[PDB]
Amino acid sequence: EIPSSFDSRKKWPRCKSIATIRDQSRCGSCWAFGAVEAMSDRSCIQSGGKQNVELSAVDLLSCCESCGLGCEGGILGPAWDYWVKEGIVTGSSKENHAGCEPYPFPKCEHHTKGKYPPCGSKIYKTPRCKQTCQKKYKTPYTQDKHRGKSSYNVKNDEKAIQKEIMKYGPVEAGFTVYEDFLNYKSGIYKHITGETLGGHAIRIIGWGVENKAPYWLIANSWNEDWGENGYFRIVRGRDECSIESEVTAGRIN
Ligand SMILES: *[C@@H](C(=O)N[C@H](C(=O)N1CCC[C@H]1C(=O)O)[C@@H](C)CC)[C@H](O)C(=O)NCCC
Repeated sequence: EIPSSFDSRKKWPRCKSIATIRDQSRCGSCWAFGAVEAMSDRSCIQSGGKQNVELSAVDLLSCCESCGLGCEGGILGPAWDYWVKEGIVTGSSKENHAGCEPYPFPKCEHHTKGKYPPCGSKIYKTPRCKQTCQKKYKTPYTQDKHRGKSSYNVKNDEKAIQKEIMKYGPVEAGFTVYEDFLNYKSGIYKHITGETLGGHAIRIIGWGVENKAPYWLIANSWNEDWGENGYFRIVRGRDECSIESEVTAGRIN
């Protein structure tokens, strides 16, 4: 039976990644962020907390040849296939500089007010695939790789998505991003105004209902100043902006 609400941060609080919001910076790497966040969560959840890792967004973004155009956007299935086949090393944000390959780009404000420099309009070029851990990290790159066993698309059915998240952990999901999404501050989003800006990829961590209105609870990769402390909610059950139609995940065992 599916509960009225679910929050992965509450089910698996030993796994620090689940409540961590990241910042993709001035790069169209949402595809890689939703992937390594949900892979970090699932590596911990599915290993009973043995793997406590923050997986490197830059390793996936820079080294997966089949995942698309890097800082110009990517593709979800091949990202999870790369995790299964090649694996991904560890790496934190630029500012924290922990792990094998921390992210090279700084935090910035994405279409919203706050204390970080504005992201502005320029996009960085995709970083090179360097295959080298930072000097202080004393595991060689190939030996820091964490690999999945399987990956898959989740059925485009609300209950199937809920069951998947509650049993196996947060999922990555794509949706169509329209101009009014870049004005989101709080609440339950639905597309009302603006034209399409293409696809966006995020991490669904749970669901809930407020004033009879059902929603998905989602982490964006635009830092903690955007939205509801980095999260947003979106209508659930009506394939709003195709949110139930592009769900991808995988398992380590
Ligand atoms: C998703 C992605 O990264 N989208 C972009 C984005 O979020 N950016 C680009 C610059 C910084 C950040 C921003 O706008 O603040 C942008 C196109 C959203 C409007 C990426 O394009 C992707 O991989 N999409 C396909 C997912 C299946």
